[PDB]
Amino acid sequence: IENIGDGAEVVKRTEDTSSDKWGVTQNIQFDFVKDKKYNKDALILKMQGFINSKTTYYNYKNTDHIKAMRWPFQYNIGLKTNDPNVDLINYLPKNKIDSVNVSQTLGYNIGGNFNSFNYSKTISYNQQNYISEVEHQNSKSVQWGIKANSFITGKMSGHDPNLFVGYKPYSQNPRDYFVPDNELPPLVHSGFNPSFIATVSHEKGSGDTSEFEITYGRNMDVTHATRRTTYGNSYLEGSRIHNAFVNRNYTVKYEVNWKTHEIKVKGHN
Amino acid sequence: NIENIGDGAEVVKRTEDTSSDKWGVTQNIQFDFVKDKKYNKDALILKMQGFINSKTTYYNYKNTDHIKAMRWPFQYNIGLKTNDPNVDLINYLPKNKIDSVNVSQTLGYNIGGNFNSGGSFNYSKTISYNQQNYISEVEHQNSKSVQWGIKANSFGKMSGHDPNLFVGYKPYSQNPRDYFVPDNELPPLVHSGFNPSFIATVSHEKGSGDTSEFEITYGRNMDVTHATRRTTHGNSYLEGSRIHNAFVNRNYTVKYEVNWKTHEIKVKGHN
Amino acid sequence: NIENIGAEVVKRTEDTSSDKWGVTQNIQFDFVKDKKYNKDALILKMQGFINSKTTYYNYKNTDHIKAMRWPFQYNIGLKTNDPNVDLINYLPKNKIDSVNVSQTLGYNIGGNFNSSFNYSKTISYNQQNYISEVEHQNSKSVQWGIKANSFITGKMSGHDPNLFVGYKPYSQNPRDYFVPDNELPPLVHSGFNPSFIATVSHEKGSGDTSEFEITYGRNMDVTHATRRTTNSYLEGSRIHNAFVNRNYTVKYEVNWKTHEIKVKGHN
Amino acid sequence: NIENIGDGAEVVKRTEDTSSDKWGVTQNIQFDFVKDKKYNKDALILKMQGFINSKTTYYNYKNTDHIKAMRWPFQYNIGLKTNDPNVDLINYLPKNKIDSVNVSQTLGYNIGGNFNSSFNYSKTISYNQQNYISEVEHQNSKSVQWGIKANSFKMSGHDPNLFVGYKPYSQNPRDYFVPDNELPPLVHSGFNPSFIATVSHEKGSGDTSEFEITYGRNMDVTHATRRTTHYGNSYLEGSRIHNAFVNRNYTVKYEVNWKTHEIKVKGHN
Repeated sequence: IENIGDGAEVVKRTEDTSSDKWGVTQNIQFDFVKDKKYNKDALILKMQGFINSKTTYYNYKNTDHIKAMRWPFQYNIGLKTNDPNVDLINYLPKNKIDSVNVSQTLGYNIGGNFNSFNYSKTISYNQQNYISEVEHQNSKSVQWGIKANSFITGKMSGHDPNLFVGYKPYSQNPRDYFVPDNELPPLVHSGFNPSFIATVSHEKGSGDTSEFEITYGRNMDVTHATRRTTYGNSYLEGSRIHNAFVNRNYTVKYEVNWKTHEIKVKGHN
Repeated sequence: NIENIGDGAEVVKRTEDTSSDKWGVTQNIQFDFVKDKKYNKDALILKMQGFINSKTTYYNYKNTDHIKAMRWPFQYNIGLKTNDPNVDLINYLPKNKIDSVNVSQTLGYNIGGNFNSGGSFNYSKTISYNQQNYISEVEHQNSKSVQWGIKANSFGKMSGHDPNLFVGYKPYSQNPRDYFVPDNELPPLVHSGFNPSFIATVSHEKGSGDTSEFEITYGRNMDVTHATRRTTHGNSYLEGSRIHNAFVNRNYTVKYEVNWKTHEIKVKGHN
Repeated sequence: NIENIGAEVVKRTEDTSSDKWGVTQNIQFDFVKDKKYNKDALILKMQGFINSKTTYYNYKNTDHIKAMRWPFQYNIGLKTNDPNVDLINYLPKNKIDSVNVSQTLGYNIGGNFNSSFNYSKTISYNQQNYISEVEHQNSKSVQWGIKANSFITGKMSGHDPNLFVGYKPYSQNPRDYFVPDNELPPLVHSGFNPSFIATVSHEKGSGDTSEFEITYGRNMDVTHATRRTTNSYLEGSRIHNAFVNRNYTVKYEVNWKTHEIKVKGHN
Repeated sequence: NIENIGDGAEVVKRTEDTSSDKWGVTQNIQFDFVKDKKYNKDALILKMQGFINSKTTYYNYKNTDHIKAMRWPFQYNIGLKTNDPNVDLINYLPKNKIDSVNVSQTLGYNIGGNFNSSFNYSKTISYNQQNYISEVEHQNSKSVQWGIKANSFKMSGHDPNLFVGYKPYSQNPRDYFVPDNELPPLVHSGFNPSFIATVSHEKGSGDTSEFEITYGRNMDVTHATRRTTHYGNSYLEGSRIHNAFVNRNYTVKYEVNWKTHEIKVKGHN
């Protein structure tokens, strides 16, 4: 509990949920804004945690010269509620952004005014080579996509068939058919450390509970590197299956109590 | 009537005019549906006009001849609401607190579901109303509604809360009207009524249902000013006292059902 | 002209035009008077009009090459030299290509600007086919560029050599060598009606006066349409940035004490 | 020393340590120049550390034996400013009102002139302020001044009886006030500042800028007066002289060279 002014106060709550099935950890912060001078209950949701890239390398069937790399072309971050009295009033990042680092602040001033300060929260996350953009949003939900944008190798786009293709056509090790980790962005060799914010208002006295579903996941692409022999000189050529495995998402359902400020994990997949 | 607004987009127009003697309110509503093959949702621009009688009255206080009353509209209410979860409020005018004698704004629409307020627009809609001595501001709003309040603001200078506001000059008259200032000294919103001109724009997710109910409310909050005769140690004068928010939400509410496919408008009911 | 918002906003205004540059600067100076704010605040709403000055003419003494000089970009800038003044906000802040640009600046007692308020100021302008973006800004200035962006003819960028090229290769009228007005966006056939905001703070008591220079202008491109005989037709070439910074600058002096505005000069 | 933080970006480090026996304060400043071709401005991150003695003293009131005094630091002052018009203050930490016992935050930098409050370069602050509260008292494009004042001890830092002792007949003024073991470090010892401010400078506009850094205190005086309900039964009552000694500060002027990176101490008071 933090006093941020006369009559104003922020009740803070948190929840940590992880899944070995999806390779994801959801660290959610629930900051309730109790302000006598605000005609609505307000909750600031800061969504952090980790989404494993689950990048995998493997031989293609029983061949010797075709090997594969399954990697995250896009990371999914989503928040929604079905509570009729709940409205999504702001979210960060709001616009398309490609900065290696995404740092933004949300400010709050007594009287019920947010500025996307008596209280303030911030988000900070890296997306090297990737780009963030809200794919969908309305009064009940917001969905972000953080996808493969541009790579420096010349320069390559996230759709280039030869993206990530390696330099050892004769190696029998699948990992060698693709570029080494030191040449890959963190979102590919390790994963994504999301930092997002969503503020929702709730009509005072319309009901003590609201359920929010927060989804973290990824869409995987498959890059096949095939050995081509010239002069005898050999090299690897890439081909791709785009959106090979989409929406591999971890979803958690949280029920918040506006009166008591209790947080309850209703379920997850 | 249907209007071509360019680029395979059009606007279907509908209007409903409902009046209530009980409330002394006339709701003249315009329904403009925006059909844009380039906008992934249905859209409707609602323009709310009509009239709300001030219903200002004067009367004597019980069993006395030196205390008289003026019951008048301290605030006019204009509200729009819907319970359709498939509908989201896009915009509304006026959006911010505004005290100018005349409120004139424009709603513009550009292909692609682009609405803006404050020949470049594919379609436009305007609002215009007077509120001399009053001030407009949104009382409450969310994804499903918007409520405006047009209240007594400033009238030497006097605020809408000054207890001596409107106190007259005839302390010996038996006519309650003589205890308050003459009509020529009252702004139109007090001696006659209010001529609202508001707009709200909403979107509707397609294929989610062909119907939505919208509840539009027009009304007033009345204050009572009591003028009491006072006499010095021989001349007499009147002194005011107030019962603020004496009669709140004296409103006329009409429930309109809209059909997003046929663009039919039906009055489901009213109070 | 004073609005009560224990705080108030003192409103002032100036209108200055130039037949030399074909510009009218309509500036609103809203002084924020709030005891709970440790600084003087001035909200500048910059409106007016910048004539497009689009012109059509023959190229030298030929009869088959005609030209169109038009505004590739409109310039809007604000700057102050007063070291006690800081530009604290401005709208629009980010790059935007919306046909219409409308935003609001909210103010709440205590020196809280949201780029429900005690006072608000809004901006609204149309820029069909053009795009707005801040080219430079610091604590003392801010400069906007509203340039030719994308056009639906197919589609052409603001840099396409054939943009605006007409349909009448044999007409002797230079206007006919280019598309008619109905096919032209307002920023080309008429001009620009700016609506920009900038809020500046001034250190209390450090000096009763501050000078602000506001610049409205345009950068002009020239498109030459040359008749080519195949049925004949017109082909376009371009001199980009043919006439840059044709700007009208007006210097305004403000008095934080009396709220008196003075036009100290202009070009 | 010099450090590489990325392609075409490095950080030049310089330090200065100046003390004043008179003011009882030491300024340990860190000057990190950020050189990045991907950034069109000269940047400097200043980390201000050192020590400010509380200079807490105890004494008797003139010609009396029942009124004694405690002169202590109600607030510590930390400030930085410059007169160079080519310099703009871009960030400072801590930025918002904060009362946590410890204050730890980080300033992250990313190539291209990107500051965050994961990074090509990083700088952090950490200081304790038990019983006190930090807040920026004034700031603009040329300066920032922090105030670290007495907040809560249960009574406020404005309570006239704050620190009043228990020995109403002792002849030692120290005995008229609570013992050190009952006082927070910022009162009986001093303050260990840890603040950061980042400024920019338009390249080629000048090679030098003068920066004045200020460390000091605002002292309050608490007078404890013996009160006697009846012969032999007494206690001490406090009264305050708030803002008794304001701006008891040690100000040093540092001239930095944006090209050569040399730091010069032009002077101090």
